[PDB]
Amino acid sequence: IHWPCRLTIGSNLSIRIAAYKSILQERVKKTWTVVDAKTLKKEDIQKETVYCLNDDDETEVLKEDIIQGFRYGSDIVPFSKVDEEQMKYKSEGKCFSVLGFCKSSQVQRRFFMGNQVLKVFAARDDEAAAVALSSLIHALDDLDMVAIVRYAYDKRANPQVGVAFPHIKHNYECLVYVQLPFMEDLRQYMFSSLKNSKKYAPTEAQLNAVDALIDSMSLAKKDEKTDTLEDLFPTTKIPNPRFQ
Amino acid sequence: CPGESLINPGFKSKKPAGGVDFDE
Amino acid sequence: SGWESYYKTYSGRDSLIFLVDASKAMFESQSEDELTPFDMSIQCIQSVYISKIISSDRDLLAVVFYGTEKDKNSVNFKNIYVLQELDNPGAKRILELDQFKGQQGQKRFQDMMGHGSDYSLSEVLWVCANLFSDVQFKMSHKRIMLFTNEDNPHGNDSAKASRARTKAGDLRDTGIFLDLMHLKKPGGFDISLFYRDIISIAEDEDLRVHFEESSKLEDLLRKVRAKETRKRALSRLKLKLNKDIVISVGIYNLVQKALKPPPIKLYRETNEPVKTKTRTFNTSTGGLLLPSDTKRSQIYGSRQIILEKEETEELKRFDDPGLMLMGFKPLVLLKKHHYLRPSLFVYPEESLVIGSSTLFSALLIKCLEKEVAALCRYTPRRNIPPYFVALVPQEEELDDQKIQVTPPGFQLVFLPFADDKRKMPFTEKIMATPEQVGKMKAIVEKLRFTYRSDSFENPVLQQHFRNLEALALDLMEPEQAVDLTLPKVEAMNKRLGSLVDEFKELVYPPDYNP
Amino acid sequence: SNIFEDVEFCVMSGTDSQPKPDLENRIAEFGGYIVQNPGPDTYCVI
Repeated sequence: IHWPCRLTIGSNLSIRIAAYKSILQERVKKTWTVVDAKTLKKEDIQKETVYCLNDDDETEVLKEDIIQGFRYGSDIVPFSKVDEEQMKYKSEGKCFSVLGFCKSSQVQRRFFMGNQVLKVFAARDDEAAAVALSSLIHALDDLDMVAIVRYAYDKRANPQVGVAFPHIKHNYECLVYVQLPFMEDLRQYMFSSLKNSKKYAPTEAQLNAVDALIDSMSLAKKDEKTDTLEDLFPTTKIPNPRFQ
Repeated sequence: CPGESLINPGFKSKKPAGGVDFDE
Repeated sequence: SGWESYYKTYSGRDSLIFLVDASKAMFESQSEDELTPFDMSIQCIQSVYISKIISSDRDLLAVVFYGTEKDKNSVNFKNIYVLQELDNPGAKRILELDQFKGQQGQKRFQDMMGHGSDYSLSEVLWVCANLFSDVQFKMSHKRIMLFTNEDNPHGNDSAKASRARTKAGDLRDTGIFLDLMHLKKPGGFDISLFYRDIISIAEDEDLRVHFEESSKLEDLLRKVRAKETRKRALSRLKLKLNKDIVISVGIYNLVQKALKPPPIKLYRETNEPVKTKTRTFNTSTGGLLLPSDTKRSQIYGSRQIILEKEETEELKRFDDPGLMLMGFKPLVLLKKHHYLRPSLFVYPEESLVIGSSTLFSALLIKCLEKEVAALCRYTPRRNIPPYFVALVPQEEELDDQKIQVTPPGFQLVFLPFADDKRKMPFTEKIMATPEQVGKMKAIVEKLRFTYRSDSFENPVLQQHFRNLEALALDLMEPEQAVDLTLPKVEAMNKRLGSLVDEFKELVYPPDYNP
Repeated sequence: SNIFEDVEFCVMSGTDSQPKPDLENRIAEFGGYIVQNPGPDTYCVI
């Protein structure tokens, strides 16, 4: 199913676009139901949740006397659901806006976040959107720059910042969008360098052996010296064995 | 060590997110 | 040869103690339209408290005042008042400190503690050492930040200065790091006069006379709202180049989604945490039912397939957890758009297996030289289907400041399976004319900007933290964080004077209503 | 007292003269039912 929206560079230029989930993790569509061993009926088995206080008598508390709360460093701060909704960060749903354009080398794939990749084409019918998106894609490809866009599936969905980059092929072209991290997501970990570690310095013979192993275990080959690599082990075309 | 946050030692101090800053 | 040749020859939690002068010199302010030095100290303390509450609530903080008529401490040293002992930060401590924030707060300070009383530094350092020793948790760091605006408090006695010097040396030897946040002083503040022998580390340019308040105050006042997690290995797996060749490696996540803190349930009346308990019992028997007596069932068109829990777990068993290496793939074949999951980081361990670091380093060096990535099957834990991943070598990088920015190791990227990809509808390829491409290139160039990995902030998380802080501290209203993610279309329109209209005329026919 | 009982009161921010804890203690002294947060059975919130 296509997700329709508008790519908005500013308050005057808007291009109607449709996005599809190009890549998505595949999970089992059918769940597992719990049944009793003696009798194979799910009706008999049922789940009940009981809430009690931290007291000797273990007084039971009704579902209507529970309030949502958060921890604030050894201090408990009540925060009602209605209060959360009232003070929740509101946003304009179904928005696809361009914040700017940055050099492709600046954005590294190691920072890609999220669990999906989107492919954006022009609207289904109109040709003006098609030509506009084609011009934008060609400009980005020629200048080797990628757009930093704001993505929001709907008003409920939390807004995110992602990178949209051109993708041009012999038969179709589009914009590939992948989410980018926030400053909170980044982790600052320090790892000791291995190049200058004297005790971890392999000798020439070790390097030669590793090189020989790498050469002997190549998964790519030369297609009759025609400047076209051939993949011997294309893992991308192997169905998930778990389903089978 | 230079560039170390004074709040949490051992972690790298980071300047506030400047958002989008168009160039000249 | 006789008796000649046969004989030869990250952990714990950070802590911090605030030391604030109580002399009258700290209370007077230079002219109006300015904040008195003690007020600056209190503001910095409150900002540090909030930053610690958000970033790392497991740290310990303490507040001690000296030079007061009253005294309070575990040793009864005069003119020493430990307002707050080393304990986890909380909203109550911030509210208590807020009492002295205002001018009436200053009067409350004067009435409840006094001022102008003589003091000796050695006593202050003694109480600080006692406070450090009192706590039992492991102490990764021990820091004492002294807030004062006096160069040489013992300007008339040398014995007191010698005692302070020896005690500072003793504390430095014990592993306590001392910093000084010098505040405003009419004449001028110099660190070389008296504190040269107290500060644990002296900067390259610090002996000069300082007129403006300490620069570290600006950093302290800069509140940071982002949870901080210490370095930790997600798993310690066993890379297997062969059934016999094996090396232990550690897996980390350099990028991880930052979710808001989980909520809990509180009893409305007493406002205390409640316990959550779940159980299952037979609808007829009405007795406790264990998972063993249950079974897993699935229905497929009037047919029920039933398996035990152990059988369901066995369904997914393929191989033992770890990384089973395979041949090497050129980096070109790793398509950028073939992104499935956030990448991980693989580093040597050298603990579980001795000699793995050298092999990993050799592999990294030769992979970088040959520009190839190690394709391998990956099983994070037992009873998990395997997934094909690629280890691309990472070259260590450092900036002009010689601070690490890209740790060395392998970047593990998950390669999607055939079923992970999705088919797409046919779309006719339409080519834009060169003039349109040129106009759009002009627009793109006009809207160029440098992108940094930490150039944006999660608006939802920031708003949630601000709301929680406002409620905890009973702020009148919660500060509205500026949403940096917004396109700030005003500047965009200003830059695009007439480019948008020209492009629309070129590419959008006259009859079109987006 | 016997007139101020079986009533659900709620205090969240007292006056400067009587901070919240002491004010709640005074309310309890009269026999009122104090609730830390409002609910579906509450006469009013102070």
